[PDB]
Amino acid sequence: DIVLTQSPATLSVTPGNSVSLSCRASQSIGNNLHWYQQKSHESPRLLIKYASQSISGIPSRFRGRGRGTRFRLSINSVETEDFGMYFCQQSNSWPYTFGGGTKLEIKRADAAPTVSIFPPSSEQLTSGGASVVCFLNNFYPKDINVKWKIDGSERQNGVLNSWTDQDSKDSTYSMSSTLTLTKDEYERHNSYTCEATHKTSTSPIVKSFNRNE
Amino acid sequence: KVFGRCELAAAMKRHGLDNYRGYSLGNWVCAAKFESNFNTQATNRNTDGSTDYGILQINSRWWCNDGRTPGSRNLCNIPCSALLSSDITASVNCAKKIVSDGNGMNAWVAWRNRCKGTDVQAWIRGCR
Amino acid sequence: DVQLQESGPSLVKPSQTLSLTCSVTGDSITSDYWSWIRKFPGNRLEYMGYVSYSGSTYYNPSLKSRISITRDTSKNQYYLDLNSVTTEDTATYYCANWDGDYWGQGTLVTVSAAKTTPPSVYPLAPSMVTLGCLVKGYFPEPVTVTWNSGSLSSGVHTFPAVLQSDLYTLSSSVTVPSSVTCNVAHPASSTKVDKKI
Repeated sequence: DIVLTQSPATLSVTPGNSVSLSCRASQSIGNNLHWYQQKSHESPRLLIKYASQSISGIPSRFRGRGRGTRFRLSINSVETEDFGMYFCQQSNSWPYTFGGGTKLEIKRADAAPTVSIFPPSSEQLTSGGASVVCFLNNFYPKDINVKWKIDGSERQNGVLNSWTDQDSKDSTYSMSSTLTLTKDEYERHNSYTCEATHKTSTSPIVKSFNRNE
Repeated sequence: KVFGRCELAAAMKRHGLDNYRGYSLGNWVCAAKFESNFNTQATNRNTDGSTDYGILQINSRWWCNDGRTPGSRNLCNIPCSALLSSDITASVNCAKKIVSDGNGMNAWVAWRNRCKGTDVQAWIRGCR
Repeated sequence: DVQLQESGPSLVKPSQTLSLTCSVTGDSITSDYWSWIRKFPGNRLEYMGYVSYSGSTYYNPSLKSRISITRDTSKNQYYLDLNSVTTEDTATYYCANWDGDYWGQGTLVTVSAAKTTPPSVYPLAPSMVTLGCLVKGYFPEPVTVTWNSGSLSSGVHTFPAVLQSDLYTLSSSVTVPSSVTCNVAHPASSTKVDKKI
């Protein structure tokens, strides 16, 4: 059982620069190391086979180097489409083992979140519903913080957050935040505020749903 | 191209065949010697109507597609032309697949008859 | 050319047996070696096993005692059997060829004693205008959410589902010109819901 350790685990690159990814083996594996790319919503994609051999179609900016116990995948002039996880695999001994991965993130110009707040649906309100949704879309860098304040007063107990990885169109991130309440609670208060703190803004980005108004 | 003992040995160690799935380099040098006499363009026709191609005489009914063996299983998913090159790349990748089966290097008759049970390191001793 | 499709349960009960099927179209299964690989939640890939031309089957020592890879030439398919499954065997399973250039789409398998739950679908409406769709309270994963049967896809953001004890909640956004249906499907409960604005 060969152990493969990959390093670094996450790297952020400005498009146009070169990167090198390292895969170390616990025992000599000759040239029997393969490199794969996995993006979002996609099965692993073989990029390099037997550790320097090219694959038809794969950009020549991908290079494989190494033999023995230390190997490397180089991406010269990294482009926007090279975001993803990168895995190394050995085939010299059974069981065939993998590495832990290297996530590549593409650096981009800052983008402000497009915030949209949605009231609880009447269909939801018919049950113990009362769940206000906030969509923060198409923003970079990843650093974001969202606070829900219902009538001016913060609440963080009923909040559920989810976020997407870099998008295949603009290399940005997106987020959903859901404040789940009970219909009683929702009807008793009136204002609902979604606050965001990003690098693109100097004071919080607020989007509010006023039941009264 | 015709290879030398030490030349083939070195190339096969650069192609990571030393201890691939447990088989030392000597095994591959021995097999190649008694299968093609280190000839990269060796071809042998069989009863099937198939052809053996390359340094390791890889069959076209099972491992490669030539367009001349119908019903080939093309287990190495390669054209047989690539096994007739002066570059041993394709022959090596295909032999790695052949040996990754449970039969191992018992898919090469030469190996079974002339290398199994012998000091195959003798085929690399002398080479540096 | 070969096209690969994994098929099997999305929820398996602990201590029971996992069964998967890799259907192969385009070329016979006698034209390659075929393998099974899984990716655990931590993005950790494990090569589970492969079958060769002679019928030799190679199994990961870690799972050797519980794994069986079988073939059916009659149907052009091969199968995976993992016995004594536990909650740590929850993962995405991929069938692929030994060359590693042809992969399947992946099949998510959750190993849990939790019970299947259909999803509740709610609409979300108030330059460009943004609409949404909340798929709340379901098990197991996954669900598929598209907009107008996938025609509206460039401006769609479906968010990965977050677990709440026993149920999953998911959101999906769609951005449309000023100038619309949300289609949600849960295979494990065979529910298909369409909701408009």
